[PDB]
Order: sequence, then C-alpha cells, then structure tokens
Amino acid sequence: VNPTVFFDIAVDGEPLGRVSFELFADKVPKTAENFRALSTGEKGFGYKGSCFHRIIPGFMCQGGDFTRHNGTGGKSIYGEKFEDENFILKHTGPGILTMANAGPNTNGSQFFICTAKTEWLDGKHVVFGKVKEGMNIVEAMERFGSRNGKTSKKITIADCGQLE
Repeated sequence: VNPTVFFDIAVDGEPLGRVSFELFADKVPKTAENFRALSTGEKGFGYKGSCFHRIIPGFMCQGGDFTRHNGTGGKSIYGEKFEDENFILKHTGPGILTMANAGPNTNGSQFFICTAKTEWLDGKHVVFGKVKEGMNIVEAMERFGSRNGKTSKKITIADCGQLE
C-alpha cells in the first residue's frame, strides 16, 4: 500500500525538521514511483542535497530541481519527461503534493508542496501525494520565502528516503 518517504530539511545548513509524505501509488502509480525513487536515490540520482529554490508564502514551496537548482533542470526516472498520468486528485488544500510542469506531458522531477488551496491547478498538474507529518516544518520553510519566490535563507533536503 501507499509509500511514505521523508525529507529532513536544513536552513543555511542547520537542521530544521522532518517532513514526511504519503505517495498515492493507489491512484498515480507511475508518478508516485518517480518521486519515491528520487527520494531514496536508488537510481543514482535524486533529491538528496537539492534545494527549494522557490517559495511563495500563502501559495507553495517548490523543489525537485536537483540538476540546476533553479527551476531550469531536473529529470524523472523515465527520461527527461513523462506524461501526465491523470488528474483524479484535486488541489484541495495545504499539504498537497503536486508536480511542476511546463506544459502538457512535461513532468520531470520538480514539485510543489502547496501551503494553500490551489484549485486553479486542477486538471493541469498531477496531484500525487500529500504531507503526512511535519506540515509545521513546511510552515517554517515557508517563512523564508518571498513575494517573488526568492528564499532569504538556503532551504535544502539534507537527507531523504523511504520510511516505508
């Protein structure tokens, strides 16, 4: 049944706390597996060490760009990009884990953790999980963001993996 993975977050190299996520493999197997594998690193590349390069309070935290650290990079475990699996799930509120993209069928490795209801993304972005514990750590991250998204401190995934 549904996998759980975690990220331990750091701020300027100082441990903050752990966020953990349920990945909805029961409804988005392919999109779930991508995130799971990136989190454990089992493919030889993944989230560990990457940063959250874009954070907008009241909206979301974005990370996943583990190759260019700035929104222009990242890749999936399938190839540069894979299809939108489906849109069964709707951005219903804070906590939601959904994929970033640059158009139809362009899912790589980037994602948003929403800090608010973002229903306008429905049918555009694949929701594939949600925060399970540490929503508060995400709320602490959120404070280092800004209106244009730039972080005032350096937010990173010091470690990540599968809890089970």
